[PDB]
Amino acid sequence: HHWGYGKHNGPEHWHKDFPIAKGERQSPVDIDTHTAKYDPSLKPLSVSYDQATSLRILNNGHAFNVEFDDSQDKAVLKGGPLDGTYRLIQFHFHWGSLDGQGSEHTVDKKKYAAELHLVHWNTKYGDFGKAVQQPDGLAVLGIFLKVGSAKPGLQKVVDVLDSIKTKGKSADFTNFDPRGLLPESLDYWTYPGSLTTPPLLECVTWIVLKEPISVSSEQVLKFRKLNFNGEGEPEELMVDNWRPAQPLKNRQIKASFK
Ligand SMILES: [Zn+2]
Repeated sequence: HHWGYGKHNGPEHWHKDFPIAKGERQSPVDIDTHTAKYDPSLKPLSVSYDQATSLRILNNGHAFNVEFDDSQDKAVLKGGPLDGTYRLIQFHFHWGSLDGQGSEHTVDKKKYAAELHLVHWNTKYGDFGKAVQQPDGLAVLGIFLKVGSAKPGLQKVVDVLDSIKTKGKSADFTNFDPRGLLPESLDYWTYPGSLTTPPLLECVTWIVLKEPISVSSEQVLKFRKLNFNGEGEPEELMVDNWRPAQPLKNRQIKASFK
């Protein structure tokens, strides 16, 4: 009876195995645009992904992750509200069974079709495993996807999904450039939060971009053909792998723009 997104093991159940689920800095949250505070001291974000080295794509049973070589400062995030250098280790998505839902964060209660998470860890802690035990260990860049025109830069990911349909499958995925997934503007909202899947650790500085990317109907459709189950087990479509918005509690969302 492992955690998941079903009726008997879904998000409303995670607190029984992971108490922090009811913590003070849980993610995701609804981003009220009118109460977010513009903070002029926020620096622009610095994304340096030109030397990124993708290695593999893996179906881990709750999403698919594109993994990168994080043994050197090849793909890093600096600036914004961050102190120090954060290395990209993996990116993944959350999506819905319908185009009207799928994002984890919401903007004025609006839900997007999907949400991309670029996960980075603070080099000062030496490895991802140590970074998750710290309050400033991770920086996650969140990008919303809306259905419209196609995103050419995402097609390489969509085409390989047939080869990792079931949990535990992996495939070589080299020379993928994550710059093709960024929007034109890097304006963002930021708040202190957590991982949105177990262990739900409160170690994330969230950076959510204001500008969504558009993807085609057909591209998002291919995400919905993945399976939560392993090969040879009954088929359960990998859809609605998103956690609902959690209480903001004692936190303030800051905006880099007005
Ligand atoms: Zn995520």
